[PDB]
Amino acid sequence: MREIVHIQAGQCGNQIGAKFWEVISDEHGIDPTGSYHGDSDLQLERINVYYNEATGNKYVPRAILVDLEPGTMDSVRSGPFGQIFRPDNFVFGQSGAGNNWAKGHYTEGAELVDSVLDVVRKESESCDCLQGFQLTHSLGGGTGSGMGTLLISKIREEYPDRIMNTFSVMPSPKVSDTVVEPYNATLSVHQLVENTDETYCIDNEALYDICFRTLKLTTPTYGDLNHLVSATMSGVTTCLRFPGQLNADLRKLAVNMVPFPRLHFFMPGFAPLTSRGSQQYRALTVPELTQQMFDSKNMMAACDPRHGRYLTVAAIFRGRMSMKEVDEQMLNVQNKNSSYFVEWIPNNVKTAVCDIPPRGLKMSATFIGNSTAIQELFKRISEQFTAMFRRKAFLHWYTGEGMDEMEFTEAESNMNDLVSEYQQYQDATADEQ
Amino acid sequence: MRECISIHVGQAGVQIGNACWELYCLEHGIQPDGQMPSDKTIGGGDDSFNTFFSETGAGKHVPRAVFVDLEPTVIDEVRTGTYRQLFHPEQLITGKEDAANNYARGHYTIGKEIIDLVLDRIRKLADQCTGLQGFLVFHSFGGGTGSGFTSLLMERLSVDYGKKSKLEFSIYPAPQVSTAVVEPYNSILTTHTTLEHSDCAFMVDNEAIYDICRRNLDIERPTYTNLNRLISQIVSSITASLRFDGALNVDLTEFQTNLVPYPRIHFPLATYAPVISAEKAYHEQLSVAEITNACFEPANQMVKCDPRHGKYMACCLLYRGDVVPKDVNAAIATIKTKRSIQFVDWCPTGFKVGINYQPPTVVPGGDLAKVQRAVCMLSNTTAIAEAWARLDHKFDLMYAKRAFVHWYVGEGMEEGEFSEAREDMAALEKDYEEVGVDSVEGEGEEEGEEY
Amino acid sequence: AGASVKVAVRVRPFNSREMSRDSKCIIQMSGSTTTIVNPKQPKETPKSFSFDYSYWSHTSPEDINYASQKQVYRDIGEEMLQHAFEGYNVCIFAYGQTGAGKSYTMMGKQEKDQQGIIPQLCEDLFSRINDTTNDNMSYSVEVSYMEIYCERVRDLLNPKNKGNLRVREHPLLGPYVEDLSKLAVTSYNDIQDLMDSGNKARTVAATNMNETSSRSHAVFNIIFTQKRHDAETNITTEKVSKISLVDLAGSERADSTGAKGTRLKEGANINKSLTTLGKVISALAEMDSGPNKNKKKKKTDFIPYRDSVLTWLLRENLGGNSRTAMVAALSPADINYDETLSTLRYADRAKQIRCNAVINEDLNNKLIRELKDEVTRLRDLLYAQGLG
Ligand SMILES: CC(=O)O[C@H]1C(=O)[C@@]2(C)[C@H]([C@H](OC(=O)c3ccccc3)[C@]3(O)C[C@H](OC(=O)[C@H](O)[C@@H](NC(=O)c4ccccc4)c4ccccc4)C(C)=C1C3(C)C)[C@]1(OC(C)=O)CO[C@@H]1C[C@@H]2O
Ligand SMILES: Nc1nc2c(ncn2[C@@H]2O[C@H](COP(=O)(O)OP(=O)(O)OP(=O)(O)O)[C@@H](O)[C@H]2O)c(=O)[nH]1
Ligand SMILES: Nc1ncnc2c1ncn2[C@@H]1O[C@H](COP(=O)(O)OP(=O)(O)NP(=O)(O)O)[C@@H](O)[C@H]1O
Ligand SMILES: Nc1nc2c(ncn2[C@@H]2O[C@H](COP(=O)(O)OP(=O)(O)O)[C@@H](O)[C@H]2O)c(=O)[nH]1
Ligand SMILES: [Mg+2]
Repeated sequence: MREIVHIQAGQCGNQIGAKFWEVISDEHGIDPTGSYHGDSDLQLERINVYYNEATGNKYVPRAILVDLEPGTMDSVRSGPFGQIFRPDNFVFGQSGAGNNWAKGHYTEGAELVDSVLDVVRKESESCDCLQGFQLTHSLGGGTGSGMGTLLISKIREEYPDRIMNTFSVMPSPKVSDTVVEPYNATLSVHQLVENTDETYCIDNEALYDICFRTLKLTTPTYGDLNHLVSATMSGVTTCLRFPGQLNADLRKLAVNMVPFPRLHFFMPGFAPLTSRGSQQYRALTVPELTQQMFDSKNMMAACDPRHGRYLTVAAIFRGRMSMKEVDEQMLNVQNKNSSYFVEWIPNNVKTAVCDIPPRGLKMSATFIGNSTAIQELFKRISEQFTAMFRRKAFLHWYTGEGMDEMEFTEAESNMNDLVSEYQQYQDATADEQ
Repeated sequence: MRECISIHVGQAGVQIGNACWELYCLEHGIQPDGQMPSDKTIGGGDDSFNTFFSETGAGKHVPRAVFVDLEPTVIDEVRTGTYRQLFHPEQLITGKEDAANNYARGHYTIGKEIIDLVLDRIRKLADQCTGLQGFLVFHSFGGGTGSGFTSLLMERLSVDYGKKSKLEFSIYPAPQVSTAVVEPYNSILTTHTTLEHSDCAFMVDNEAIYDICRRNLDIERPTYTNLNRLISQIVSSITASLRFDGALNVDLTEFQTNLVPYPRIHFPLATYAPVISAEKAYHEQLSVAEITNACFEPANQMVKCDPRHGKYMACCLLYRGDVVPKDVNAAIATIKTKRSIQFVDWCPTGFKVGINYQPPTVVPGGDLAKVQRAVCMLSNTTAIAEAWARLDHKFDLMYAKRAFVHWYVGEGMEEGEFSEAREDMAALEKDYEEVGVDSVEGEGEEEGEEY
Repeated sequence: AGASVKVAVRVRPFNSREMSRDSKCIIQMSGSTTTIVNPKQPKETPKSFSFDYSYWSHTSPEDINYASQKQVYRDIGEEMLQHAFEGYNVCIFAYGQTGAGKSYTMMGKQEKDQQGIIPQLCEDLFSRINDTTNDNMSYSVEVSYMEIYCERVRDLLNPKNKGNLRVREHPLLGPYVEDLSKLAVTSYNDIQDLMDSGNKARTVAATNMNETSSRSHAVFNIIFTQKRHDAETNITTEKVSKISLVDLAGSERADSTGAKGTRLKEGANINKSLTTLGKVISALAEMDSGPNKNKKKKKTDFIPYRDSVLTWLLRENLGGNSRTAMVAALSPADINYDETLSTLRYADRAKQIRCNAVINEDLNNKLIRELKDEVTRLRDLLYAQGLG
């Protein structure tokens, strides 16, 4: 029996986790009080993937909420699904990291990490067959990025053979809510590239673009962003819980999509997405889902895939459908856009189909893409990093907590090396003289 | 007592087994619950045949099946499905992770600790069986448990049993269509085991079945259910000889004798002639000549390969229904008079013929039309190498840069296994190329009378 | 300049257990080619490989084409010591499964008539210097010894609590390890004593093959530095080079060693590290190829160095203006045939040159062919001259 332990660090991680748990509770028909009031029998067939059982037929999610600021904890508990979580799992401190990775990783988080790992170990020892972990957080922030990377390192030390997943919100080109985003993001990438099996790559820019141009929302808020992230986060693990014609475990995705150990940064996406009034003008078919999945504007990483080539992609479909349509459509996508796919992989489209659609839809699909174009994102951060590091713009706050410049140099070098392992396998090969 | 054991490994094997066992239950009149109202209504009979089903004192009939898979979900569907009472409670499910499209994981790491339990039941069935005829192993290339676990199981079965025939039904990767990136690695890796240990391997390709469904059956959007039903019909036609009476009955040993000229060329293609919808069932005669001609058409082959690019080493036709030997003889002669069908000069006979009286049955809710006659053809030819050649090409394109190798070597394998598998496949292709060559140009030395 | 690879494969004699048993030899070698026959398939057709050096130490008292220890040293170690004195890094990799001959190759025996690579290298290093020691030529030698186990670094010499050391990247000096004990040495005896103390601390495991097998790659780093006094008031460091001596663990298969738990984890990590290292060394040789072939290409490409800690720490020695050599040990016993073949498949790396077809016509048929050709030639001569 596969099952996953969920962790959420920082304000962004906590918000996305709250929306995710609301979505999953609705999918499985779990009341906010924890009781079950669903209809289908299949909902309980794999409830253990995300929940533990209590005495009174109540189901407690396997969540571990961590943050150094009690305000987000109070906001989460005073909410629609605040009471669902175990109170003992609300581990937190005071005197937040203050948008400082050094405080989050070396000074303030170093004390709370013991309690966090204690709760994680308690949840892990009761597992039947632990598959992997899922950490939701943001890299450009403070306590979130630092404590997330520290927990990743500790858990990978303790559980080397388990899959690790991280859904990270990075900085963006234009929208930037914090001054010191480059340093934090750089150190976070330095940790993540070394200590993670799969990383999913999202930024606020692409979510806003999706909300405005596709969903046509006049005044989007963080709820809608977290809703989209929850949709893809549920789609990625849909195959663990419900049956299907062709199953897809997390390990299957890891094996198919990671050609080499260091290239495990993915661009997610979700389909269908329509703006209410247009819903009656569209026909829901497999070609439409494929067209919207491979559309560049639907990508959630704000990296144009047309400025690069796909090393691998995965399509997790949900709903009743014909396998011939899926195979033909993916083959057509590979053949038509021949120049946008790496050529030394004969077929670079993993496909899986689950027979249970979402609650309110006849069909749905989740797209994942490992492509070179992601380099661009790293390059942007690198530029900003050097622009702040040549003059030592905001470095004294970091060095005051015990860090040194050599760590910054290491992180910059590691990102530069990663950017290359993506170009190497890009530009079409050629001859010489 | 012509009794065989059906083993199903992997998701593809399990779904194929579901379709097949539906077909056998319909054929023999056994209901899902496992009982047999036919005997109660009539009074008795041998319809509860020992070939697939074992009878107990309470009148219940249990199949001689062994379902195996690492994912709980695929067979947890079966335990909660229509046929929950048909099978034994034991279903041999590892409550652990899947092989993850990894031959090494399915063979070395997780394939252990289950191979014992599986082999123990494969015994409690063999010991219960008497006069065992053979094993029918269902799986699929390109999968983790469908490649590694099947390899380990075939190795252990060869070590233990040895002389019993082990027929293999498997799904090969298609030329264009695929549903995983690491299919070539698994398929090439398992080639050694399916070459050394299996006695005869019947191979199918999903693209060919999709084409047959689209063209002949007028199903614009097929699914795995229809392909599984077609494969089930193939297996039913194969095994119908040792269940029902017939003018000419063909056992498995005769399949091995006729379709295997040499030990390493035991890879015959298969096909089913009267694949036709109910609407097109009319306006057609479906005579013996028509089905015999349709068997040899390149379009109707179940593997995407052209027989016209190679020579036929051997052929075996199994007819079901109202068939009399005059028409099969005439059809064989008519086929022999055609130029496009080339036969190796060293096999002048080139045909095995079997006839059975029991006509094919129709699955309720299916798509095949009810017919009076049918034929299943097996064809050992040299065209199959072409398909293998395509697969070989893909492997090099993924092995030149050692992509996806760290996953395999992290579970127990080394690059030497990859090199050995590639060399073995190249040797097999060379053997297929050599055997298809004509006999020595007439060694007409023109010796003049006495030396 | 770049860095080329010298691949040498050597075969050892029998031991007491093999001599007592009636096992047959299976490795034939000639020139730069090594042929192996399957004991189980007498007609399997022999499999051949080709390397840069092919050493026949199978017959101990041999006098024709005998691969003496000093001969191998003159082939590899002397050239590497000369390159090191020039001020460029040199790396020596050892490979071979347990019972192959790695330890003999890297250490030698105590009678000092058949010495390993390291003793001869140390003796020549100390001698060459003691001679060049003038008034403006100061020399300094230091030694470090570490182990890599499950991608974690450990100090062998230090008796402290064997924790995991951290790996850092100095911007100019490249990768290095923090809190790694570094000691100076004065003679080969001190080096041998330090090596013995370190080897006693190595992580060793018992397998189905042998009760003592290496579970962790090891690195014995020799750092050599030269200070020059020119015709001036200043004494300046001329150059600093490194002689790296590594004991790469051997590859394996789960079938050969069916141990579960920790043993399988160690084997998986060793296989991953060896695959990565093979990738790096072959890719680094790819440079040679391409470069020499055309004459210029620039694009440094990207040689994967961060995929494993072993290749990361050995980055400076492997790449740049340096040299690397690879010595693989072979077992002659028939019973170990597959393992020997595996070593050959690992020894085929770092170039993958073409060994071509290997076959010999029957000697009787050779004589028949030669006699028929001679008869034809002599008959033609006699008929042309009119005497036949
Ligand atoms: C009733 C009906 O037919 O209308 C649809 C609808 O109009 C559309 C536009 C819905 C609608 O979604 C949105 O408007 C939306 C806004 C911001 C961010 C995300 C969504 C819908 O709200 C969303 C809602 O979706 C669901 O019910 C899914 O099960 C969804 N549910 C939740 O996320 C959820 C929300 C609140 C509380 C608990 C769960 C889901 C998706 C993936 C995985 C699990 C669940 C549906 C059917 C509709 C409305 C109501 C208008 C869409 O919803 C999704 C992502 O499934 C947006 O594009 C799709 C396609 C639909 O056509
Ligand atoms: N014809 C047919 N093929 C199937 C079916 N299900 C899966 N397959 C084939 O199986 C291949 C994938 O490998 P599988 O054997 O299914 O993998 P698995 O059995 O789940 O084993 P793991 O990969 O280790 O989980 C695909 O290429 C499919 O074509 C089916 O129901 N019918
Ligand atoms: N050229 C040689 N001449 C004589 N004996 C040799 C020679 N090469 C190796 N040996 C023998 O090899 C043995 C030592 O090496 P051996 O123990 O086989 O390697 P190993 O240590 O087991 N492999 P590893 O543990 O991975 O380093 C001794 O018995 C030596 O006599
Ligand atoms: N999607 C989403 N992103 C958020 C939300 N709140 C903050 N962020 C992002 O997170 C970044 C700030 O990180 P923060 O949460 O303060 O890190 P922390 O203080 O360590 O927990 C900003 O750049 C925002 O883009 C939210 O509700 N939804
Ligand atoms: Mg499976």
